[PDB]
Amino acid sequence: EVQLVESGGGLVQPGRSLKLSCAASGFTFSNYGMAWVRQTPTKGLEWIASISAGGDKTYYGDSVKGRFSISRDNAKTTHYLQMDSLRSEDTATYYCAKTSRVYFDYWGQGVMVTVSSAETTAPSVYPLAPGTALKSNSMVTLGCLVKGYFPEPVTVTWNSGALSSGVHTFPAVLQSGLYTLTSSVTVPSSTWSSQAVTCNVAHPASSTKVDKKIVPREC
Amino acid sequence: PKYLKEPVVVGYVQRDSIAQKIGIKPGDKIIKINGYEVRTWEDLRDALIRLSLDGVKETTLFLERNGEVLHLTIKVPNVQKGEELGIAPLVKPVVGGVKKGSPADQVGIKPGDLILEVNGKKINTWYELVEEVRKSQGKAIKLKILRGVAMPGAEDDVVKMIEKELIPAKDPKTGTYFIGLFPKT
Amino acid sequence: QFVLTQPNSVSTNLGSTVKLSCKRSTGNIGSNYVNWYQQHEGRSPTTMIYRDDKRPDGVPDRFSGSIDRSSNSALLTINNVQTEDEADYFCHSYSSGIVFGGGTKLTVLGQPKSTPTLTVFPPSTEELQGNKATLVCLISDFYPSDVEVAWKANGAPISQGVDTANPTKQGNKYIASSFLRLTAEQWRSRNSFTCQVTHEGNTVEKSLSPAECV
Repeated sequence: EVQLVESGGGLVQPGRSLKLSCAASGFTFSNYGMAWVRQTPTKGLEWIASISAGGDKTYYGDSVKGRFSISRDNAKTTHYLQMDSLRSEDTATYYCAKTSRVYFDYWGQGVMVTVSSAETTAPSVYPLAPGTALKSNSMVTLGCLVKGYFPEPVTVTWNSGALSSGVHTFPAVLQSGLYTLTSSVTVPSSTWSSQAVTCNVAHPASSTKVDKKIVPREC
Repeated sequence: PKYLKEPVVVGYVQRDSIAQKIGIKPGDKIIKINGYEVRTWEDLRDALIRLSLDGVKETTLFLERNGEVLHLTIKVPNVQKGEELGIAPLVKPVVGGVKKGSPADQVGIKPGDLILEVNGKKINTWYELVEEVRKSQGKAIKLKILRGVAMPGAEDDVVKMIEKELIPAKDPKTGTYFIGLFPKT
Repeated sequence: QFVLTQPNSVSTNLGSTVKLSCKRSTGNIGSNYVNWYQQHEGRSPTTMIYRDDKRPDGVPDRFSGSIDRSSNSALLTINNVQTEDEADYFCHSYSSGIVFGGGTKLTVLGQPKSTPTLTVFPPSTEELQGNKATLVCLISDFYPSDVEVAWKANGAPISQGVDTANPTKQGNKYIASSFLRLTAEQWRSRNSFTCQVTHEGNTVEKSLSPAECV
């Protein structure tokens, strides 16, 4: 298996610097040259940087001229992309990809890099439980509310990621420059009444990880 | 909207509202404001619009309470700045949901049932039912229930209303009392 | 020093054959290798076809790469297209730089119509302690995507602080969330808040009550 794990994303003020990492595993790192690709949801995929297997040759996309610098550490088997003098037009998801001569064969999961003036905002976490008649219905839907966070993204896990089947994670709505979304689980009434159901909300930018157990609504 | 055809009898008095400012009791029948003849809710909705499109900033209020007409003073809200009086219509005390295995389920209360009395005290709103059970101290409370829809010219008939005896049980986690009745949405 | 040309929106029937085009702007297309990539909703891109026509095993043996030298185009041919083939597709080539296509969103038609399922949640007591009250209307299990969502307050149209998300696909049906921001004062103000969703003519509505159990 081939693993490419990014790190060093989040919010950075325009004109300032940010260094991205990509730790490779599962192959001979020195034998293969590697690269960096970013994705704007509008503009699409943009090649940013490459590096030779030795690390001799440093190639850059003419989309950004002499602002970024690539470097590899064949000891730690890692990428380093220093990004100096940034603009809001650089706000994208930054992937690291291994090359196999004529293409990229494997991609990382990428990191959302946001270049904004605005400060990072920690989200509020609220449980959502039905206020209607707790019926004998052998199914019930419970959800977690993530209100007012900046910027993208967040990830929600249920019972630390145990409950996966019957989980929907709804897209974020942008209102007054703050994101808000809801993730929901759908478990039987036998599950909720006996064992505890909790969601694990995580926001990298604000470095927050709050957990909220869904409790039946009393009066 | 069903409430526009019924008379204006105040059910809920909002907190920090203009109606609460001049102390409106939950059960005042507004017949006259400044203006304007108030017979249904549709009248008051049209009245509140035609008091801000006029630009009137001060008015008087007339209501019925215990059979008498009061003459209170009140401030006109703006229907363009997002203001209202702060009164909700009768939240009619009909059973919406019965919790499965509840002390009400153990007797035989169904949804669609209208509760008329609580220990021989007549109720008008759902909140009134809530209040009269909130301080039931977990003692045997009895209800008088009207069940089903009545045919025309028979809704004013003296029928044998089914009276049920309930025992309000405690809450396993928190430790409050619930008979297990949800309101109609 | 060149850009690739891709159709943005492409639709095919389920169990059909679709050819996806990747035309090179300027220069000989044969002179450099062309690579295809698949990307699902938010996930990482995958190698579909590398080295023009060669295919990494594991990926279904129904994808095939093709170069039409006369038209100066690249072709991704998906025979017997399935629902799991519904994703974005990016073609990729190089010379002295590396440039991708504009993106192709292959949307698979053939799923039978499905009416939305509405799940509504009141504000948490944790939220109410902050004079804030958000209503959550989750709409799931519907096809196609086009829906019209609005809120009602006692059967009265309200468009004050309504946040409705763009419907995006999940399993094989789209999901979309709806939000109504109110004050704790505004929450106790009414007696019934309705979530109204219109989909292919049909309109399903569910409501939340501020008044609670006894």
